Amino acid sequence: AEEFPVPNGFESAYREVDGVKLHYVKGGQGPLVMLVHGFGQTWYEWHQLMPELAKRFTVIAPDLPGLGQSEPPKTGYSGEQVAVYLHKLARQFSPDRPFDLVAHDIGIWNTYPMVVKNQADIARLVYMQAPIPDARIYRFPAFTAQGESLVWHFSFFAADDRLAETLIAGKERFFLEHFIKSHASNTEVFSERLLDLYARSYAKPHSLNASFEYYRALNESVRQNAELAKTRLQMPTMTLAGGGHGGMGTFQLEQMKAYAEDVEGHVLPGCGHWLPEECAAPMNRLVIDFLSR
Amino acid sequence: AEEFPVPNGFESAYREVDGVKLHYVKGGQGPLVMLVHGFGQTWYEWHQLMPELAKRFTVIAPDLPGLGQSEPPKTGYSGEQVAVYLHKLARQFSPDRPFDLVAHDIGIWNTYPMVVKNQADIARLVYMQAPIPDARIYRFPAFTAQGESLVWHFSFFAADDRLAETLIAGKERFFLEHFIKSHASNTEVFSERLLDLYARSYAKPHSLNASFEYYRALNESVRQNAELAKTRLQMPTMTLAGGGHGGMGTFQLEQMKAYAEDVEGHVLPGCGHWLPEECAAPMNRLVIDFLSR
Repeated sequence: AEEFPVPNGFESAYREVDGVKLHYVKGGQGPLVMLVHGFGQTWYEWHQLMPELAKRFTVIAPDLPGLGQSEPPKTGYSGEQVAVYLHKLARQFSPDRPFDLVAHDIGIWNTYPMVVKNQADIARLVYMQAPIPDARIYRFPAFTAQGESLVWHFSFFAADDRLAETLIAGKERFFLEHFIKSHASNTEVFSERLLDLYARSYAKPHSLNASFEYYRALNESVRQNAELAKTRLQMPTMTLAGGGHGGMGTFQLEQMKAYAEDVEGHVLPGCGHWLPEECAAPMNRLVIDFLSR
Repeated sequence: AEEFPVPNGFESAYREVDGVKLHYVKGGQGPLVMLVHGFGQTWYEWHQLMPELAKRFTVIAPDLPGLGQSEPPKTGYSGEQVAVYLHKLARQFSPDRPFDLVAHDIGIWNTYPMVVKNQADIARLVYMQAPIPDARIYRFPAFTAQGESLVWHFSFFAADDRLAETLIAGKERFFLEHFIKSHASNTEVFSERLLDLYARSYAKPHSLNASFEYYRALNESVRQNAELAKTRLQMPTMTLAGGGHGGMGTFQLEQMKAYAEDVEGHVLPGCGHWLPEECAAPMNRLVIDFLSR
C-alpha cells in the first residue's frame, strides 16, 4: 500500500489536520526537523537524508496535500492556506520547542507564510531550489538562446481548461522523466525504478490535479506574500542551490537576503534542481552541519 | 481534396518549388500580393480578406511548408531556409515586377529574410502579431501577474524529445482551441465549426511536427537575422497588433522601427492575436487602404 519504501527505523503514519488526512514518515529522537518536498516528488526525496538526520533529531517528512498519500486541502492551494496544515502538523509533534524546517521547490511556497507568521516556532530554516513567490518570478524569461527556459512550466501548469492534466494524462511517466531530466545536471541518479515510483504517485488523478493547483494559486501566493514580507525573518537561515543546468545559481541567496537578517548560502557546482538526489552527499552534509550547530 | 472552402472565383493549386510541393489559393487580377499565415492556421485565415483584395490585385495565399496541404521543406525550418521557397513561389507569378507581402505570426519569421535579401522584389509590406526573431524574444517573461504569458509556448514547442508532439498527439482539437482562445480577445468568432476545420489540418502527423519544427529552428533564425538586420528595410511597411488579450500591443511597431526606415503602426483595441478573424472589418480596411496607395 506504501507508494515508496520506508527506511529502517521509520514509521509511515497519518494525522488529521483541520479535516485533512495527511501522510508522513517519521523517525528519530530529539528536536523536530520537518522536511517538505516539492513538485513531481513526495516525502521519498528525503529518504537518504532522513536516516543521517535521525541520529540527532526527530525527523518528519509529510506529503504535501493532494500529493503522495496526503488528502487534498479542503481550503485551497495558496501558500497561506497550505502552510496552516503543515504548521499544525509540526505542532502536534513539537508543541513545547521550536522546530527546524527544510524545504525544496514548492515546499518553500507552502511553508514561508507559516514561518513568517510564527517565527518563535521556527528554530532554523533551510530553503533550496525555488523562489519565494514574489514579483521576482515575473522576470524569468520565457525562452533562452539555448532552448527551453527554467520556469516556462509555471505558465503551463497555471493554465486553465485543465490544460496540463489533459495533455499529460496517459503520458505521466514520459512527461515526468522529461521534466526531471530537463532540470537536472546529473541524470544517471534517476533509475527507471525511481522514475516509475514517482510517476505512479503523481499519476493518481487527484494528485495530477493537485500538482498543478499549486501553480494555479501562485499569483495568489505572490499577493499574499507581498503583505507577509513586511516582517523580515529573524531565525538562522541557509539557502542551497545548484550551480549546474537546472539550478537557481546565485538567485536563491540573493532573494533570501531580502527576506532574512541572518542568512548563509551555498551554490553546488555540478548540481541541478534535484539536490537531494543529484547531490545527496554534499547537500546532506551542509544541512546536517547547519542544523547541528 | 480541400481542407478549407475556396472563395468563389479562386483556385486551389500546387506548385513544385525546389523539390517541395506547395499548396496555394489564387485569385484576382493585377499586381501580386502574397499573404502568409502563421501557427495553428493555414491560408484560410485570409479567406475574408482575399475577395476584397482580389478586386485590385492578384492574390496568392500559400500554406507554409509542412502545414495545410504543403509538403515539408527539404532544407530546413529556419527563417532563411523557408523564405527561399516563398520568394521563389512569388516570383513564379511576378517574375518582372515587385509584389506586396502580408504576413501574420510565424509568417513573419519565414518571410523577413527574403524581404531583406531581395528588397527590390517587395513593393509594400504588412506584418502583424509576432516579433521578428532577434534577441528581444529572450526578454519576454515566462509568467505574468495576470497568469499565462504570451510566449511561454516558445519553450514548450522548442523542447527536445518531441515533448510537444508527444503530449498533443490525439488531443489536437483540445489543444488548438485552448491555444487560440487563450490568445484572443474576441473569442466568440472561434466557433466549434471553425476550430474543427483548423484542428483537422494541423492534426496530420507531419503537420503537427512541422508546426513545432519552426520553433525548434527559432534560435537559428535569430542568429541568421543578427547578420541580415545590418541592412534596414527601405520599402513602405505597416505593422498591426492587437491591443486586447493576446495582442502584442506597442511592441510590434517599436521593434519594426529598428528594422524599417518607413513604417506606420496600428494597435487595434479589443483584438488579440488573431486579427483577421477577431477584427476582420478594421484589419481588412487597414490592409486594403495601405496596399492601395
